[PDB]
Amino acid sequence: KLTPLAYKQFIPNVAEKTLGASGRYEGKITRNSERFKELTPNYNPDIIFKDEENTGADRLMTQRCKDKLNALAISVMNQWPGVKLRVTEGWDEDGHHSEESLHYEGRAVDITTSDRDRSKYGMLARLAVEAGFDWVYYESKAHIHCSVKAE
Amino acid sequence: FKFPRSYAALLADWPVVVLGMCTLLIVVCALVGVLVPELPDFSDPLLGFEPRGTTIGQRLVTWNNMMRNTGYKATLANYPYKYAEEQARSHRDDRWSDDHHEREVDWNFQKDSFFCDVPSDGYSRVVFASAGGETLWNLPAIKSMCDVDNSRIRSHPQFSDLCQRTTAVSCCPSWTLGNYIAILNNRSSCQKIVERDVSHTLKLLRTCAKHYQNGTLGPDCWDKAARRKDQLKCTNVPRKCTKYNAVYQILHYLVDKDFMTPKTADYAVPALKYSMLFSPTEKGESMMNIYLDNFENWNSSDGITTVTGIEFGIKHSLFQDYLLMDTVYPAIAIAIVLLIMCVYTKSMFITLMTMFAIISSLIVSYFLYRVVFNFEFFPFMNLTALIILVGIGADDAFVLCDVWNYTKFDKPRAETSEAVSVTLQHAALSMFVTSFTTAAAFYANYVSNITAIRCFGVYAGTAILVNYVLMVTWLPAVIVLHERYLLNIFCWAVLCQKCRRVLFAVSEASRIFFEKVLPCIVIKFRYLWLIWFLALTVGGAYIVCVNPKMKLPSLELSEFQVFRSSHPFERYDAEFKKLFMFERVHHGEELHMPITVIWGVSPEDSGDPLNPKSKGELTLDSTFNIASPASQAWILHFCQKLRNQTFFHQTEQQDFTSCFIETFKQWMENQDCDEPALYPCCSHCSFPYKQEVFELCIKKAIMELDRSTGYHLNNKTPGPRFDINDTIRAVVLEFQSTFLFTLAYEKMQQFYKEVDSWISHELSSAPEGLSRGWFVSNLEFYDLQDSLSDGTLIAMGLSVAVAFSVMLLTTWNIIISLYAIVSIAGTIFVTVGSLVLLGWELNVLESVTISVAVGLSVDFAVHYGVAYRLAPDPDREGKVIFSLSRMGSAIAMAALTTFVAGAMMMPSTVLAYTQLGTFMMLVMCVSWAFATFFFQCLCRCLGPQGTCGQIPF
Ligand SMILES: CCCCCCCCCCC(CCCCCCCCCC)(CO[C@@H]1O[C@H](CO)[C@@H](O[C@H]2O[C@H](CO)[C@@H](O)[C@H](O)[C@H]2O)[C@H](O)[C@H]1O)CO[C@@H]1O[C@H](CO)[C@@H](O[C@H]2O[C@H](CO)[C@@H](O)[C@H](O)[C@H]2O)[C@H](O)[C@H]1O
Ligand SMILES: CCCCCCCCCCC(CCCCCCCCCC)(CO[C@@H]1O[C@H](CO)[C@@H](O[C@H]2O[C@H](CO)[C@@H](O)[C@H](O)[C@H]2O)[C@H](O)[C@H]1O)CO[C@@H]1O[C@H](CO)[C@@H](O[C@H]2O[C@H](CO)[C@@H](O)[C@H](O)[C@H]2O)[C@H](O)[C@H]1O
Ligand SMILES: CC(C)CCC[C@@H](C)[C@H]1CC[C@H]2[C@@H]3CC=C4C[C@@H](OC(=O)CCC(=O)O)CC[C@]4(C)[C@H]3CC[C@]12C
Ligand SMILES: CC(C)CCC[C@@H](C)[C@H]1CC[C@H]2[C@@H]3CC=C4C[C@@H](OC(=O)CCC(=O)O)CC[C@]4(C)[C@H]3CC[C@]12C
Ligand SMILES: CC(C)CCC[C@@H](C)[C@H]1CC[C@H]2[C@@H]3CC=C4C[C@@H](OC(=O)CCC(=O)O)CC[C@]4(C)[C@H]3CC[C@]12C
Ligand SMILES: CC(C)CCC[C@@H](C)[C@H]1CC[C@H]2[C@@H]3CC=C4C[C@@H](OC(=O)CCC(=O)O)CC[C@]4(C)[C@H]3CC[C@]12C
Ligand SMILES: CC(C)CCC[C@@H](C)[C@H]1CC[C@H]2[C@@H]3CC=C4C[C@@H](OC(=O)CCC(=O)O)CC[C@]4(C)[C@H]3CC[C@]12C
Ligand SMILES: CC(C)CCC[C@@H](C)[C@H]1CC[C@H]2[C@@H]3CC=C4C[C@@H](OC(=O)CCC(=O)O)CC[C@]4(C)[C@H]3CC[C@]12C
Ligand SMILES: CC(C)CCC[C@@H](C)[C@H]1CC[C@H]2[C@@H]3CC=C4C[C@@H](OC(=O)CCC(=O)O)CC[C@]4(C)[C@H]3CC[C@]12C
Ligand SMILES: CC(C)CCC[C@@H](C)[C@H]1CC[C@H]2[C@@H]3CC=C4C[C@@H](OC(=O)CCC(=O)O)CC[C@]4(C)[C@H]3CC[C@]12C
Ligand SMILES: CC(C)CCC[C@@H](C)[C@H]1CC[C@H]2[C@@H]3CC=C4C[C@@H](OC(=O)CCC(=O)O)CC[C@]4(C)[C@H]3CC[C@]12C
Ligand SMILES: CC(C)CCC[C@@H](C)[C@H]1CC[C@H]2[C@@H]3CC=C4C[C@@H](OC(=O)CCC(=O)O)CC[C@]4(C)[C@H]3CC[C@]12C
Ligand SMILES: CC(C)CCC[C@@H](C)[C@H]1CC[C@H]2[C@@H]3CC=C4C[C@@H](OC(=O)CCC(=O)O)CC[C@]4(C)[C@H]3CC[C@]12C
Ligand SMILES: CC(C)CCC[C@@H](C)[C@H]1CC[C@H]2[C@@H]3CC=C4C[C@@H](OC(=O)CCC(=O)O)CC[C@]4(C)[C@H]3CC[C@]12C
Ligand SMILES: CCCCCC(=O)OC[C@@H](COP(=O)(O)OCCN)OC(=O)CCCCC
Ligand SMILES: *[C@@H]1O[C@H](CO)[C@@H](O)[C@H](O)[C@H]1NC(C)=O
Ligand SMILES: *[C@@H]1O[C@H](CO)[C@@H](O)[C@H](O)[C@H]1NC(C)=O
Ligand SMILES: *[C@@H]1O[C@H](CO)[C@@H](O)[C@H](O)[C@H]1NC(C)=O
Ligand SMILES: [Ca+2]
Ligand SMILES: [Ca+2]
Ligand code: NA
Ligand code: NA
Repeated sequence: KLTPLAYKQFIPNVAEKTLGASGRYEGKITRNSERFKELTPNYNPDIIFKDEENTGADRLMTQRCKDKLNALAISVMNQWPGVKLRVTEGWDEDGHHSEESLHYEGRAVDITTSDRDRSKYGMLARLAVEAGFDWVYYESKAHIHCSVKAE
Repeated sequence: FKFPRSYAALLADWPVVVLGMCTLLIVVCALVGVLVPELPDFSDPLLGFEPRGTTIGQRLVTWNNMMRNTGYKATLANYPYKYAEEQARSHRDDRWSDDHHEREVDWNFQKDSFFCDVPSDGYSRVVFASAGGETLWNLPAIKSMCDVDNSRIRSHPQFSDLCQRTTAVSCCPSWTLGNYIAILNNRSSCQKIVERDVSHTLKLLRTCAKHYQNGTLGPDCWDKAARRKDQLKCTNVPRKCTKYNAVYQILHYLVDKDFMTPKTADYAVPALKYSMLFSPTEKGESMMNIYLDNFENWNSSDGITTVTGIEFGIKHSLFQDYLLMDTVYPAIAIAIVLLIMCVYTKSMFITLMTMFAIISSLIVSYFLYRVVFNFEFFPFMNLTALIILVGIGADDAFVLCDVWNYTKFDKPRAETSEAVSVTLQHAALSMFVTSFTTAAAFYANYVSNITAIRCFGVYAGTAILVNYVLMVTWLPAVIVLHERYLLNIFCWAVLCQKCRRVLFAVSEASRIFFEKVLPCIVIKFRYLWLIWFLALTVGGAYIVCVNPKMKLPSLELSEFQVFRSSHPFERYDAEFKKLFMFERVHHGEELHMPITVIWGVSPEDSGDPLNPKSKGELTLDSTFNIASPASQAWILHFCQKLRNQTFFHQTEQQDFTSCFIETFKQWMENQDCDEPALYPCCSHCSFPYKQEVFELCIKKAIMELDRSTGYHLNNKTPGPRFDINDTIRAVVLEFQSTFLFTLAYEKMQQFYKEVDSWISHELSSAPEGLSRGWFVSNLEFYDLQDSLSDGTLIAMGLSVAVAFSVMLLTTWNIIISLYAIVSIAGTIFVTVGSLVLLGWELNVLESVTISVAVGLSVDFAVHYGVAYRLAPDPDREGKVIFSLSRMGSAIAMAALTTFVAGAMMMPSTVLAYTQLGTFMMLVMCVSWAFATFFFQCLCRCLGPQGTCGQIPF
């Protein structure tokens, strides 16, 4: 009964930094910053990480992002038996996204299915908004982008 | 070489050298003072309102240093993150390394029959009252609240960027009674509701409020009811009451607590006295433009309703602006003190040069304070020293000018060196004592534990002493230059017809008062004065020592007032925050005191106690050990003994955080081993585990919690604390007490003494790895209250000791000194008893003014007391007439200038300015009357004669 998203749709149909979406960007977090203490590494066995960095940076996220991503992991495995949630970006130290991004403060995640079956991605973005992410965007054919409010 | 023979000859022969050297030193202090230090910051007014170096304060500083340093790759962590990283890498190597095979429209409630969220304390809000005193529950008042929000907030150019949204086309609706009426009867908006909708909504409120009062209604069941098409059954309450959570939200947020009393208003429509509106904009510095543009200069009413309270989160953000704007009132006080002094001195030169010295004393003290004494912090209440110095700085110039005029009259043939020498012999000590008594009363506040009180004492004490040095260097040189040159260098047509005649009339009218009228009234009615000022002394002593008393602060620190009580921001925190259910809950009506016990960290402050930004660094205890079998045994026994005490709240719901060693023992006893992967952690291990088995299995158990359960450990959670190498460096235990949170001093003292004494006694039994543990709780406000009481008693006792000891050295007579302290005691009881009747409490600035009352009160009694013993008359009546005539005018002028400077602070917005102005008026009235009538009546009746009571050298 749930409806998949369209190719460029975002569900709070307003810009990500709006108060009714993921709210204001606070500032870039780096390993020497005191706000780095507030990132948490996710170790949930229901999730696959593709950290191309090999630094583990994709596991690093804020507590609200960790809460929502674990609810999504349960939701994906419940929707399709034998399919896991996959992450290709968590917090990003590469700078590979934008001049301003919620990946730079650990409040955003770029995601796929375990199986990389692009036909499920519109339904994965639907499962994201049911799992309770504060903004969700079908950003590209390669991934869904999800983000959260600051704690 | 022709250097002058003496200091009196230096001032007489080379006064321009003295003014040159003073001016050079003053501009050097001014330049270095603005160039070298970082300037004062007033963006937080409550900065430094903290005890430092107290037992509770050092444990609260330590607990905050632990919370700042707990997290991923920090000094301390809740999780063994190196073990978690290695465990994840072990799974990657086992599987992932093969298994990852490769690489605007207004809101319409008929279309959108919902609010974007529930109301909360995070949103900007205003409180409305009726303009005509009516109930707010009427259609014109409901529409007035919507009209004010639309006109004052939503209209603002920045609101479109600040507002919450679901969609780019429109902002979310405001939470307001008219919008709840517009969902309950399905109108487009508040602007289209009708009297039947208001009446139907009131009938629903009257019907359903009994379930809100009985706790059966709640915020929950509409969520499931919105999902279901047919009916709701998540509650035993009537379905009409839950229709959008509307009745719960109206009662819990939008109406005052007395709108739907359990004694129900069945007889007539209830008196809704206050209502709240919430705007869909978050509180904070983003609200500054909306306030300053649309609310600041507004008169807060449309004639149907009035905005009585505002909570935009900007109270402290406006404080620095108003603090600096109100410096115009001290500037007007400077102008009036110049006017008084110019008429008194008959010289604009002596007057302007005196005021230059007063302002220079504050500049030179700022240089000494930041550059020589190296204070890194300047409290906002240091700006109040300007008002003090303007009022009291003048009070030596009047004395030195009188003594100069007496010296010129007594010895007309004298050399300028003789006139200076004789003037300084007669003036310089009396001027010092009145100054030093008041500096010492400010410096006595340096014994306070509270950083801002210590800082204000040093700054204000230093300005008073720097001003005295200028009154005996700069001012004598100015007086000599006036005599030498400007007694030649004197609308013009009327100056003799008006100005000079009026000055002569004022002179001789005043002089006849202080020579003839005032001595007559003091002496003729002396029995009336003795009875009256004794009866006032007993009345003031009863008001401060018996019933009522001065109370300790009653609001919690974050609610501290910083503006006049009429300001909407203050009316919010002190009047409306207690009247709405969502705010009452937030102050903690049901809250138990936590008993937190820490091991492995040292309870100490290694920061600078005079800098509020320097809280030092976290000190781990190297002698700590939890993993020893003796430590494991004793810490289990400690939890079980603490739970047998009358101070412990034994709830039925177990909390598996509270004593982590018990939860870990229970987890170990679950390990039903049938594989080697569990081997050390098996349930057959007896409880005092071998140290390596403890240190391993506690990591396995903590990560099993994190993987198994949707529950998270944060910097406040009880448990072990791991370092960067996953070794346990601290342990936190926490229990709930039977004691509740309260702002009452003796109840919070009872909790602290009962719990800290039991924990300290029990810790003396501990094995060596656990003997240095310490207890902490929500005690910051109790440590502030404790420090305010202690610091006031010590600073005031030190001030009274200085006041009596200088009295004896000023007048070498025990009887005069004793009548002076009896007059000063009466002055203080009447001054402080009046502040109690005005409703003052012993908060930060009020505490300081109590010791400063002592140092000020000395002034007029020492002046009349040295004039009594200077008197040539053999009889005590002649000695009193001499005292009153010779000092009456200068004392009256010193008092008047200080009263005038206080009166000018009354129009101020800032609370510290108005309170200090109230104090300056009141202490001058009481001090002047107790010196001029009561002390002089004691001298007239039984003042010493000949050598009686004289103290030998
Ligand atoms: C070392 C001393 C450190 C002292 C501590 C720190 C001082 C911080 C000062 C801050 C401060 C007050 C100045 C007070 C002067 C008295 C100081 C006494 C000190 C004695 C030791 C600087 O005020 C500034 O003063 C400048 C002149 O001095 C003035 O310059 C201008 O004129 C130049 C000449 O013609 C010219 O050349 C230049 O081009 C001009 O721009 C600035 O425009 C002005 O903003 C800020 O407040 C300003 O003034 C008012 C305040 O209540 C306040 O009034 C508002 O409300 C009233 C009531 O509701 C209402 O009636 C008023 O209508 C309304 O406007 C203003 O809104 C506010 O902005
Ligand atoms: C730094 C520690 C922090 C701990 C934080 C715990 C967070 C909560 C999860 C604790 C937990 C799972 C974790 C298990 C791993 C723990 C490893 C810890 C290792 C380090 C210490 C413990 O589950 C464990 O289960 C064991 C097996 O059943 C049991 O052992 C026994 O077995 C053997 C004889 O049969 C023998 O061997 C052993 O002796 C026995 O006792 C333990 O006693 C028990 O603690 C599940 O407990 C449940 O938690 C619920 C709320 O999540 C809580 O819900 C209620 O309260 C809520 C408000 O609180 C409220 O909202 C809910 O409405 C309300 O319903 C339940 O009431 C509670 O039951
Ligand atoms: C204003 C601040 C920043 C700098 C102050 C430094 C100088 C400008 C001062 C220090 C000592 C002063 C001098 C002290 C003594 C004298 C002798 C005095 O000689 C007289 O016989 C009086 C002559 C007269 O004016 O009638 C003339 C002024 C003069 C040079 C003074 C002028 C001003 C001086 C150089
Ligand atoms: C609303 C506010 C801004 C009005 C402020 C007005 C004051 C500046 C006026 C009102 C009455 C005046 C006073 C009237 C009489 C005298 C006595 C006068 O005494 C002498 O000249 C010395 C007499 C002696 O030799 O003993 C000194 C100034 C003083 C206090 C005047 C100073 C200026 C005062 C306080
Ligand atoms: C209130 C304080 C901060 C003002 C200080 C201002 C300064 C720049 C000094 C430098 C030279 C001083 C002036 C030197 C000479 C005179 C002439 C003097 O003329 C008279 O008619 C004196 C009458 C008398 O007092 O007996 C009046 C004061 C005045 C302007 C002085 C006032 C204070 C001045 C302007
Ligand atoms: C003249 C006597 C009474 C005081 C002698 C010491 C002064 C040189 C100090 C004390 C307070 C200081 C002021 C405190 C605050 C400000 C506000 C500041 O403007 C602000 O808006 C920024 C304040 C901030 O940093 O947040 C400009 C400098 C000023 C007037 C400071 C300039 C230097 C002052 C006057
Ligand atoms: C911050 C520091 C630099 C302040 C220094 C202050 C002193 C330079 C002043 C303060 C009061 C002055 C005294 C005030 C009164 C008198 C009495 C006066 O007459 C007598 O002593 C008469 C008998 C005699 O000459 O021996 C001589 C100057 C003297 C000692 C003054 C000398 C200089 C003193 C000590
Ligand atoms: C009212 C108290 C609590 C305030 C403290 C100050 C009082 C001690 C002052 C204020 C007004 C004064 C009164 C104002 C006027 C007069 C007229 C005066 O009339 C005379 O016949 C004597 C005048 C003279 O000697 O020429 C007698 C004193 C009296 C009652 C004064 C007594 C002293 C009073 C009560
Ligand atoms: C507020 C506390 C610190 C006061 C504690 C001491 C007082 C109770 C003592 C100190 C001085 C005493 C006074 C000293 C002088 C006099 C004048 C005396 O006058 C007469 O005897 C008038 C007739 C005459 O001239 O003989 C009457 C008692 C009285 C008020 C005394 C009453 C008791 C006093 C107030
Ligand atoms: C000695 C003469 C010259 C002057 C009078 C000095 C003291 C008797 C008075 C003046 C102000 C008083 C203080 C004003 C306020 C308080 C707060 C008060 O706080 C409490 O805890 C009261 C009880 C409670 O709140 O539960 C304790 C006493 C104390 C320090 C008072 C103690 C007695 C003081 C120092
Ligand atoms: C002559 C000297 C010793 C006294 C100075 C003149 C008097 C006229 C002053 C001194 C103290 C003042 C009083 C100090 C405190 C108050 C309490 C104030 O508030 C209350 O009565 C209501 C609040 C409360 O009682 O809790 C009303 C003014 C009043 C009586 C003041 C009226 C004017 C008084 C009597
Ligand atoms: C509580 C503190 C702030 C009191 C401060 C001192 C005042 C009580 C002094 C300051 C100036 C004094 C005034 C200065 C001049 C006069 C004129 C004087 O006139 C006469 O006696 C006329 C004589 C004649 O010429 O015939 C009457 C008292 C009065 C108002 C004085 C009354 C007492 C005043 C107001
Ligand atoms: C202020 C309190 C808390 C401590 C002090 C208590 C006593 C030591 C005081 C209270 C009243 C005082 C007395 C008040 C009045 C007088 C009259 C006075 O009589 C004389 O004969 C003066 C000289 C003369 O005229 O010949 C001598 C001092 C004496 C006994 C005083 C001495 C000190 C006394 C007993
Ligand atoms: C009780 C102790 C702890 C007090 C110590 C401090 C002061 C209060 C002492 C130190 C010296 C004492 C004085 C030493 C000598 C005398 C002279 C003595 O005789 C006279 O005044 C009469 C002389 C005459 O015959 O005219 C009366 C007590 C008095 C003033 C003493 C009063 C109390 C004083 C000031
Ligand atoms: C009757 C004097 C009583 C003074 C009591 C008092 O508060 O003293 C505080 C000190 C400052 O002490 P600090 O520890 O901050 O000094 C650090 C100096 N490097 O500052 C002073 O002692 C200033 C004295 C000189 C003033 C001109
Ligand atoms: C009010 O709500 C009802 C459904 O309860 C709907 O039929 C009606 O059209 C709404 N009113 C208006 C004016 O649209
Ligand atoms: C505020 O100003 C308005 C418009 O002049 C007026 O209707 C209202 O009565 C005023 N209220 C107050 C309290 O000044
Ligand atoms: C403990 O951690 C620190 C880094 O915080 C590291 O320098 C040290 O080498 C570690 N201890 C051991 C025994 O390696
Ligand atoms: Ca990555
Ligand atoms: Ca990356
Ligand atoms: Na004064
Ligand atoms: Na004094």
